[PDB]
Amino acid sequence: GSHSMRYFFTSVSRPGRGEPRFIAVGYVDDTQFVRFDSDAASQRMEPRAPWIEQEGPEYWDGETRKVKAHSQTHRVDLGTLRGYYNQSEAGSHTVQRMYGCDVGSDWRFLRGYHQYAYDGKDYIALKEDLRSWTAADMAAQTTKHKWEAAHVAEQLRAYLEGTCVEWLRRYLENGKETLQRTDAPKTHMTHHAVSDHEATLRCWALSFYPAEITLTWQRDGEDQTQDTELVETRPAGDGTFQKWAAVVVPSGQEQRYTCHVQHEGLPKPLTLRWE
Amino acid sequence: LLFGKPVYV
Amino acid sequence: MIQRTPKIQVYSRHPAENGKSNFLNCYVSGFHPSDIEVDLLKNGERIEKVEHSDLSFSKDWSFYLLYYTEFTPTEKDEYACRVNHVTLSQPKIVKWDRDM
Amino acid sequence: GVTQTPKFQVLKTGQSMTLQCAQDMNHEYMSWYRQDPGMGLRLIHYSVGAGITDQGEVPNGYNVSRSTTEDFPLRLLSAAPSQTSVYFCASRPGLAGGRPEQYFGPGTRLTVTEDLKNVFPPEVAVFEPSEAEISHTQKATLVCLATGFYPDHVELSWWVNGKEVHSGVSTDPQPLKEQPALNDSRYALSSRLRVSATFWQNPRNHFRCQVQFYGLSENDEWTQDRAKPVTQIVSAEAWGRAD
Amino acid sequence: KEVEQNSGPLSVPEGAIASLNCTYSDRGSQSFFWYRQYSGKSPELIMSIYSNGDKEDGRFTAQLNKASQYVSLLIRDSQPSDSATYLCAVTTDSWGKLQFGAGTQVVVTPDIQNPDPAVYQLRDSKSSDKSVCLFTDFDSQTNVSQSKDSDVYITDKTVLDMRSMDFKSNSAVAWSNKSDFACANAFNNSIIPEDTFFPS
Repeated sequence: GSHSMRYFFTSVSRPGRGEPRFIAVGYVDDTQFVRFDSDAASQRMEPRAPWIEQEGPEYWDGETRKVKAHSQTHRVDLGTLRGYYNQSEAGSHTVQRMYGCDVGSDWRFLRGYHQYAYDGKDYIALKEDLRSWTAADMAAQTTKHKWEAAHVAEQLRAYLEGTCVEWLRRYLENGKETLQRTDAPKTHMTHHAVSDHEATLRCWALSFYPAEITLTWQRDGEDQTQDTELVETRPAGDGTFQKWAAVVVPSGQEQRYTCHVQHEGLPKPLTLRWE
Repeated sequence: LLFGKPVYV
Repeated sequence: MIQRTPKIQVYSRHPAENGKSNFLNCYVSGFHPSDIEVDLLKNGERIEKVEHSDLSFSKDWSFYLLYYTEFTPTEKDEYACRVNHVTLSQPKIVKWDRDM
Repeated sequence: GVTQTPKFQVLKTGQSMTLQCAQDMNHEYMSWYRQDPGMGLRLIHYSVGAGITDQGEVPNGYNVSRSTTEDFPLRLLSAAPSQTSVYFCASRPGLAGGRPEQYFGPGTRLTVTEDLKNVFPPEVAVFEPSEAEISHTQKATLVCLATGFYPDHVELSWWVNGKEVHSGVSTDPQPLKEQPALNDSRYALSSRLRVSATFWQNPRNHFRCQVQFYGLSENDEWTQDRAKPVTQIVSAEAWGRAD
Repeated sequence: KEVEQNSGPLSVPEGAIASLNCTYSDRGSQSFFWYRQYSGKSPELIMSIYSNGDKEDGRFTAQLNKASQYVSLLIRDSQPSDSATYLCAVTTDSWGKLQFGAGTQVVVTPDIQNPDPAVYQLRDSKSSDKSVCLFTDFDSQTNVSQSKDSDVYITDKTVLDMRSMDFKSNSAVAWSNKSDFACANAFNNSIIPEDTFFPS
């Protein structure tokens, strides 16, 4: 089906305390495969999935070299942005970049992205046509000019439509067993009363991959999501994910309160009634 | 595989 | 600048059974900035052998991070996650509840 | 773009020399290459930003620094005959902006010799069109012979009536060894200038072949009883024959 | 060999296609360049290619195939001023060495319509100690050969483009110091056409 590769980079300044912390992470769908952390032992790009370990030493040197180039740009960016916004040297600030590409079921290019943030809000972004930029404010307008004269969108479009998809396809065949598996959720339903006036009903989806899932509650046909407590999908730690949905329910209608589960590892979607 | 031309903001 | 408080979930990798080896998870997510102190506690005492995932972020640029330890749950042993962040006036203690 | 200095150099074994390289474009990444006939471009030293340098594949005998982003000098402390090459400075943005391309400097031909009494200026002669060529082709080829020079550091030009010409001229691409067996062999170069016969037969026009030599400087010392083979211009001429 | 190029030299006549090929070894290469270097000067950048497929600009078309690791340069409708050596250049990143091939030299032959090959004797203007034989107007298939011993200095064939009556001509010069040497005895060991004019 549809597949994606993203890289995520975070760089945080440490005023009075030397170089910024730099963390880069690579994913294919919801599966991590590479990391770099500037506080770690190796000082290299490191594998995080078994199917990427089979790359030879030139991959490992190149990626290490390039992630070092990235740390540097972000290092200088923290200094540059602090200048653009006239902030003091006393505070810590955060730079974030995310880039990558989506492919469809036939594995051809669908979409490419390259987003940049300062202090947790949008700074500059590559538009969907991979030709043009959205700048968040007047300070980011300076970067936009700088990158138009550096032909950055042209350089990124070449990567996002070529290299990025070429390399994702390589990862998806190398990682076939892992990356093209689909884990259906092991489902499960629990009752917890409070004081014999109400009852919480909790629907569970455990052990699923990929992370995308929909849980909806429903009072016999019409959906009851004006009561539902829905936690964030959380990692189990073994490559799979967990999520739960709950309604506070009067003592009698638990028969006619149904829980609806949607995940792509299921052929037909699941219905859960309390029994 | 990472992008090869990151450029300063 | 953006500040966001972390959401915290304490839970186990597999369904809990006393005397059976498992993993205890503390998932912190939705936070900004990334500076965060997280510890797993057993009966008040700090656990040393805790691993964490590499720092990543979601669509809204907020960070998430999993902290984990191998453990063997019993009836009497209490487990918790202790979290500190700029957005908190004192640190947060969230106790492990097995039905969650 | 990239400028480098000087264009030509003679040194004896042991002398020191610096090659300048300057760059206009805020490029972080500058590099030094040597080019040789047997083995293309070879990287000597490089630098991915101010303050900061590291070695290429042939760093030996070469010494480099980078206190400013604009400049990247390459120093030889003690010259050896194996450092006889064409050297190219190059620069490239790195992490900086502008066009994502590497550009080259125009080059320095350097020759290193054991004895600098090997340095000789060229002898220059203009030969005159064959009357058999004039009668058969209606065209008149003048050839010029620059002979006897070392090192091969010349620029040849033709100047009819006082202004330099381009349209008739075929110059040789590279000079030729007169004794192609010795390390310090002297060189020769030939050029052609073809005008029509009804322009050569005009007695008013003066044809001049001009060879520029790069040799010793003012501050080099000369003990031989020859004439000191400095940088100079050597010319030969012919007038249009009234026939 | 990190970057491998096409052998050389390449003779093509004016008007024809010069096709250049290049091979690299690093899978993770992301940037591909063609440089042009005329003899005695510096490499000049002429094409950049970044994506698979063709990139046309003027008379140059580049082609890149990253699966077979192949970079290509076509020169449509060649001219004598395309005569140069052409360098292929490949890199992976911001900080990676730009890897140069050894270059392929392209020689663009002038069309001469109807050649009359001829060896003419030249005497000097002032007072030189030799003479010269000029072999001129000859065929583009005609190769001149090497020096005889350490006496007979023979130059390579070169092209002049008289911007006059649109005349192009190949020429080469041989000379010797001592005169046990005529124009007949200058190109004895050279593949010279049998209808070559020998006047004196």
